[PDB]
Amino acid sequence: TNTSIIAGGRYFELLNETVALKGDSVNYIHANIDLTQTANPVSLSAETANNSN
Amino acid sequence: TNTSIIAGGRYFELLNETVALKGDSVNYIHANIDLTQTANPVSLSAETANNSNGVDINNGSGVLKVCFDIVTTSGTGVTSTKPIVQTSTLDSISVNDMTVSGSIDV
Amino acid sequence: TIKNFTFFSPNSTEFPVGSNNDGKLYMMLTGMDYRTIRRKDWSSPLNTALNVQYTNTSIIAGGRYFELLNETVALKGDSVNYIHANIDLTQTANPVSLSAETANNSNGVDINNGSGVLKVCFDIVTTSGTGVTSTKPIVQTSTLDSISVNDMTVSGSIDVPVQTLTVEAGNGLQLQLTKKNNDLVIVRFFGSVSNIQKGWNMSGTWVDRPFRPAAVQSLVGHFAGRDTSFHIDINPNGSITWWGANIDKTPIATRGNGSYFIKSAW
Amino acid sequence: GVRQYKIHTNLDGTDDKVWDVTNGKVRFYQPSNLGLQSTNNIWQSNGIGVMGTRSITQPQIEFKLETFGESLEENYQLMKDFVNDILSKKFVTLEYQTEIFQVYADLALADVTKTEGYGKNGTFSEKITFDIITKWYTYENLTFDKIQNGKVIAGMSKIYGGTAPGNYKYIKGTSYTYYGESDIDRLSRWDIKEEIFSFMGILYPKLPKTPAGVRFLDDIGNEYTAIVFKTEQVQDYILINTDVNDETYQGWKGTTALNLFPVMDFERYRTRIIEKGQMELINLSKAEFKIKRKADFV
Amino acid sequence: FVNDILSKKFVTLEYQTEIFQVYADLALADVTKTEGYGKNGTFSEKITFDIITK
Amino acid sequence: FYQPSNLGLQSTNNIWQSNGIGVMGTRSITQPQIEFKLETFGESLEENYQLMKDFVNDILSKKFVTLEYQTEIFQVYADLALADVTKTEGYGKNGTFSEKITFDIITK
Amino acid sequence: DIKEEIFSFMGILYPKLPKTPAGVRFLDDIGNEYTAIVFKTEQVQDYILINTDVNDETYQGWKGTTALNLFPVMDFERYRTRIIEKGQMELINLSKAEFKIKRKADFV
Amino acid sequence: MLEANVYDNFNPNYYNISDFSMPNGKKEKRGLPIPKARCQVINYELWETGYLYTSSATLTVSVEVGDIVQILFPEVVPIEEALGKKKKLNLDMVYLVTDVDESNKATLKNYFWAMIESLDVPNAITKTTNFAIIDYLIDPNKNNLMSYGYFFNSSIFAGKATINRKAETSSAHDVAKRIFSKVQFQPTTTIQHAPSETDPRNLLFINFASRNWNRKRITTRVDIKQSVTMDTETIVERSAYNFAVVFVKNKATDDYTDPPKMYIAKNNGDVIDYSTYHGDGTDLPDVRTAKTLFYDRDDHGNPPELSTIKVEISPSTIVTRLIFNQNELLPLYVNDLVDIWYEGKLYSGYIADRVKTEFNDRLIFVESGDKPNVI
Amino acid sequence: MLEANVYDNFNPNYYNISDFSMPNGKKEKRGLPIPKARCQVINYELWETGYLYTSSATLTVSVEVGDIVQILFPEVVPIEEALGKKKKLNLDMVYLVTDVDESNKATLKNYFWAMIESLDVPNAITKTTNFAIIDYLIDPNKNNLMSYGYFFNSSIFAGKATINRKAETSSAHDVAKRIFSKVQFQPTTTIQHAPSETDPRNLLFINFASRNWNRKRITTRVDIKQSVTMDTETIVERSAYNFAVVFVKNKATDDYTDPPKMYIAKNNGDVIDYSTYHGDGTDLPDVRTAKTLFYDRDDHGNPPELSTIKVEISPSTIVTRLIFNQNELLPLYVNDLVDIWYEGKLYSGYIADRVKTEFNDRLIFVESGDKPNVI
Repeated sequence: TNTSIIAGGRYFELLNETVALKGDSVNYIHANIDLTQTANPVSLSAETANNSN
Repeated sequence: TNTSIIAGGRYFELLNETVALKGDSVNYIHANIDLTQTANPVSLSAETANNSNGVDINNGSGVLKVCFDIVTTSGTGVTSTKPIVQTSTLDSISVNDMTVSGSIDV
Repeated sequence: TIKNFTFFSPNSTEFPVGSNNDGKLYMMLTGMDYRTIRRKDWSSPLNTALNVQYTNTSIIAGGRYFELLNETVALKGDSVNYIHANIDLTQTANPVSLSAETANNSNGVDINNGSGVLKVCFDIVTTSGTGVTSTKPIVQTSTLDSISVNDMTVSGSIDVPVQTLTVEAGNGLQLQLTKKNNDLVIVRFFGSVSNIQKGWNMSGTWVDRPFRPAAVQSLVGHFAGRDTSFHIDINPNGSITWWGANIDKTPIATRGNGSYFIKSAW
Repeated sequence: GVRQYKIHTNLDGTDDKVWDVTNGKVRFYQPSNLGLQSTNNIWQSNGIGVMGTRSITQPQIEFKLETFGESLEENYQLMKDFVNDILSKKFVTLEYQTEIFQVYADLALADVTKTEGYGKNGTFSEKITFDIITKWYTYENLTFDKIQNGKVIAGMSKIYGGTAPGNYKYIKGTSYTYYGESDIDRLSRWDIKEEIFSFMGILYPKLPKTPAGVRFLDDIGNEYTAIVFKTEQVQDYILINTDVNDETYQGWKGTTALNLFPVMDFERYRTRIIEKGQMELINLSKAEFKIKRKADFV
Repeated sequence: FVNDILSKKFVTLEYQTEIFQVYADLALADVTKTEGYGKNGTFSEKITFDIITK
Repeated sequence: FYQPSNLGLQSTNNIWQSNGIGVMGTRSITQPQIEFKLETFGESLEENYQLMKDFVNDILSKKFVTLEYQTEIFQVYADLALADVTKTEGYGKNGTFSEKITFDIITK
Repeated sequence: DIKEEIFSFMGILYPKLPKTPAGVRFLDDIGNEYTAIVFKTEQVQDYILINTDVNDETYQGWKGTTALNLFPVMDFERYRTRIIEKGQMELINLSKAEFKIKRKADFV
Repeated sequence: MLEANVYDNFNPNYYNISDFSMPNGKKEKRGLPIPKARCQVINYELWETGYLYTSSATLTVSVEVGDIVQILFPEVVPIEEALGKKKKLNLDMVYLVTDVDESNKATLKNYFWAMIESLDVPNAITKTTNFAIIDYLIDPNKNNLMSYGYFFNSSIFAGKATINRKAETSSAHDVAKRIFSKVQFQPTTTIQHAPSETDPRNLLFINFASRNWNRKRITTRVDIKQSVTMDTETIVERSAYNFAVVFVKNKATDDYTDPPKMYIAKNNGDVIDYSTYHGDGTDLPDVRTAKTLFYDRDDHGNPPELSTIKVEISPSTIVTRLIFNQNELLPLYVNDLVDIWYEGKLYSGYIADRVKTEFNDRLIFVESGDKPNVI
Repeated sequence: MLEANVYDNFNPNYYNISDFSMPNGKKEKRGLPIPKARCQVINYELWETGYLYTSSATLTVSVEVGDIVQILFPEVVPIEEALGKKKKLNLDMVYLVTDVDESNKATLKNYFWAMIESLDVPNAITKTTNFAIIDYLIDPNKNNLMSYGYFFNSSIFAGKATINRKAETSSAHDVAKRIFSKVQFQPTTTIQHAPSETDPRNLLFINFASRNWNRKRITTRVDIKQSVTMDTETIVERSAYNFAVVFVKNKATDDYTDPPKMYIAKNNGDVIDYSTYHGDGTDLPDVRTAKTLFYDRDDHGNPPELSTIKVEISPSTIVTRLIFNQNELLPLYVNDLVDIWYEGKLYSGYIADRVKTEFNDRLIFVESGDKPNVI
């Protein structure tokens, strides 16, 4: 609903941002930063493991 | 409704299989195995006596008849049911614990 | 309808054998229910820290055969770990998995006729904070109907049926009969006897039919605090005959254990 | 050993606040009646009873509400927080636990008293009354999977084929495999043996351009009701909830929800009353249910 | 006890004395369940039956 | 004022049962009337009569009156309208009054 | 010979002749027929089962191992009442009938 | 508790088809089926004809609006349906279900009154005999409910029919009420299997029958012990008139622009122009019950015949109705012509209806008078 | 609690004067004023159209008989008032105060029904289209209450009008009821400011509107959880007929002296002379609902056209009404054409009314049928 995150020193806000989940699973919610995607550098994902890189 | 039977080492399932009974009688329910009837080798019958024949269907010809249930009727329906005992013929047994509900004949 | 399995399928389409059909067949051959297993360690499991490695163990659970070949189970420290085999038929590629749990959570789920995950405990592994301290297997139960056997060796115990009866035999005499296997009877004498003569039938209740012997049984008793004894005959007809000396108005406490067989050679 | 009561503000929700009303600072004592009433609309025709429809009535539950704060401030705070926590939700859930059961009742506050006749430290001794919504339930989680058997292959499958009396063989790596299972379909079905209040489920459709849902069959295998949909677009999954007070039929495509009710086969949805028999899937690969099991008396 | 009554359309009360052995087909009208226990948590409740065939 | 009859409330969700299963409707709150024990502490008959007369007519002179309810955790108000007041003769020391006053809730 | 009150009855009726109606008739104390439970089957049934209980009634014929619902073939004009009065019950084209009467006692 | 046969609506759209092959091969209308259910009836108030009130009962099987409910009684009624032929007819009460509440309490309308719902009768249908009206009224080609014939002695309906109020179009409900009051019979609905062995059908008939083919008035006595209810018809309900105010349409104005002429019924039945009365008043009814009549002139400008006016009025007073418990000393049945002595007074009229409850069996007697002419 | 705008009577004697100078100088009828008061409404039962019942409310300001009460709801309703133009219309319910008791409890009659009080309609007005009746009915030069126009799709009222019962003069109340049942729309009263910036007036309109300009039947399902009330129309109330008994005035007698001819509506909508039916009965309605019709012959002695008779009857049965709580899974609004699945049965008809209480919001569905012809 209103979550602020700092990842790699980059500040961004999640404002009514919905993440679809896998059923009967432990979902690891990730913030993904791709600076080449200039218009939308941040995206969220729900993954099967902690894939922090 | 769902009964599994092993007769002459042959496994089969009775799934909603109805047996018509004789009224005011003790009905001996038999599993009959005729290997020549390739499409339907097994059939059930309700008989006036235990007509189990001990026919060796795995070594020779013949129809194996083996009684597995005893169903007693009135003129209108079933009054009681008694199963045929399942015999385990063993030689030497090594066991840790045993519970007997009936009796041990020594 | 009749579904046949152990039979000739002339067109190789008639009687295919399903895994659940063989499961039920195997359960029936061995006399197992969904609350037990068949288990064999062909080689010893190996304990390393808080882990048990099943090197080569075969298990039959719900009539389903599988092998644990260098399969390690992580354990909880300072705990009694209950090792379970879990069967989920919907996981087609990997239907079996192992777990270490805080309690015996065997659920008896009928996987061969219905839906659900069968959980069956097969091992109990106790740990310290650093490793395995002891291992105890779960009992493999054989549920049988009528057995014909030549010889048997029992390492534990045989539990046979027990029936009890209290008889107020008359003249103050009380018999407490315990019958085991419907054959061996131990009679315990109680009460105090008075007003009886040798050869006389006692004035009270006759022995109930299920405790009557095939042949007359003479049971020796003793008089408490004395150096004197008596005997009574339990007759096949149920009656009890006094065979001690004549007893007057003063009752003397009667005690003692006597055994007899109900059945003769037949 | 002794019985335990708890008030949940949102049973099974991540935001659930639990008040231990057996051991906490706010306690419930002496439920008025955990029993029930029944009517069969019997008419006597000179003593001869003529039975009508049978109906159960669940009475309201009134409890003695006592506070155990160590000061006036704490006791005022406990009353205010407990009551407003109840008042802030559409309903609240009472957990009733003994050595033989752990059951729930969805309740709605009917009345609460507030007075001044204080014991030591300003403790409260009041009366709380609840209207019944769902009395005595448990949740049961069930998964249904549409699994298909393999094919029967002469030379691979366990079958006694070929020349009479038939055979199979053990051939390294190809040997014998089991074709499938008899009634593999049972793994996609709900075997209904008990009473329920309602159910909730996540349905995963299989084929596109084809209606999807679930059907219910009675003990003699005849369909008596079904919740089936025909959407214009493929949905990732469909969420259903037959709860009369939170009834939902919605399709999900990504993170977007759509009301699928206008697109249901109304003629097939004869009733919500689930009978003994079985539930089958309609064009679903999988379904995940959360069933609200029912017990009128416990 | 309660669920055994509740599982049938009706239940039958047998009333036996030295002079008669009679029956009554009954339907549960109400049953109470409270917490006011005696020794070992024994129940003392009220059960009412509607008459069908008395 | 002593012993408020009830500072609680009632609620309805218009629930009707379909064989024990509750079907919820609209939720509504009802605020009950507040009845208090009204006591005077005048040192004479004259003072007590004056107290009763002044208090009651001060309430009666307004469209409504406001009850302030203060504790260590809140300071709240209720707009009330007099529903009834008793006046009797059953005096304690110095002709003190012990009566009943009821208020209807406007804004609680 | 009906001298007492009855809640209901169960009967096994043995028909004689094929086409003619078969069942039972009830006569009052003045010898008049007021009601009758009668069936006109195409084939002679080995026996007919009747249960008159208001809450669980049944009218079933048996020929061999075949059960037949007799409701369609029952005389809906003659079955005037299930309230059996004092008088007598006669058989209609039956060789025999076996009844299990649920006797009525208002007080015991 | 009563037994009842429940049926699907007796829809004429369905049954009024002559495609049923009779045993002789000839084609007849489809007969009715067997009941769809047999249930019991409790907490009831059932009226035989529906003369005054609708009926109600709780049924043991769920019924719906449109169903037909035939309620059976383990009793008979004496009926003579032809000059020689006397029978003991089973008492049944046939209704249409008009409403069913949540508790399975049904509102029941007597078949005959339900059958003729929404049918209108122009005044022109009243031009000849009462039978012409009856035959117009009972017809499966027009009615909402099926029927297979009507039974009665021809004589009852052989007389001149009375006109509609204000010489206007009236409802079949109002004209039937009018005629039945005049002839002193109320209809009953019957379900029977065709008596001939040639006809296997289950049929429904409308009947105007009593214990005697040519009715014989019964003189009896009703006692205070019989829980007697005594009332008089409201002016809206007024079913008997002893005096008429007659308007005749003037040909020139084509309107009722001429003064009315008044006619009186004397105690003996004679009807005369009231302006010619020369008696002392002891031979005329003890109250006046006037009605206004409107007629047109024939093609010759003739006003109505005295014989046409005569049938509108009769020697009768304010109609008293007595509702009382059936008495075993002399049982009465619907359509009995009676002379009742109640509390020292004589009342002449007929039995219009009968009501059955779990605890009562009551008759409705209507003091219709018309003793000198009624048959 | 609801908000309400209270007004002095919308007296046509006052407002039906074209002396108001519009912004362009041209003269138009006087517009309505601003409310005389804004009050609140408590303890109410308010019906949108007044299809079956009158409304009541306690108002916070004293009102009097003749006042106009516009009750506002903080909700909208979807309406399409022209082929392309869709809007979300504020839900208001406009009434006339007919009674006020001592406690300020008002009895409220829906504006439209109050407007047409005491107006009569001779049968001659039914000679052409339904629109001819509507235009006669809604007129500030005749009505008791003011109005500034009526809105609807022409197609709804473009068909042949049905005749009055007994071919007589009927009240505007009865003819409007008849027409609305036939077209399956009930009127709504609206108060709005003239949409054009050229017109500053506050106006009142009568509307025959729904969510779609050319209605599309909605198929839905009503559940037992929705506190369903199920009833059938009483014979007095009967609004649908599937069969007709037709009388044609004979020229020589100038009276209905010839036998009637009967017409039936088949399930598919076809209407034929009933004497020509040659089917098995499975294609006809499962109950018969007959009505009597009366016509005159034209100047050539021609009886009515089948197309004139055809409009009186339709494929329909006994009209069931379902009153149920609004459902958020598929909300319904007044004038929706619907197919409702309730307890395993299909009911075809429309939403005739809607009721608002402090705790409920309910729809009245009328099983009008006529599925093959209704638009």
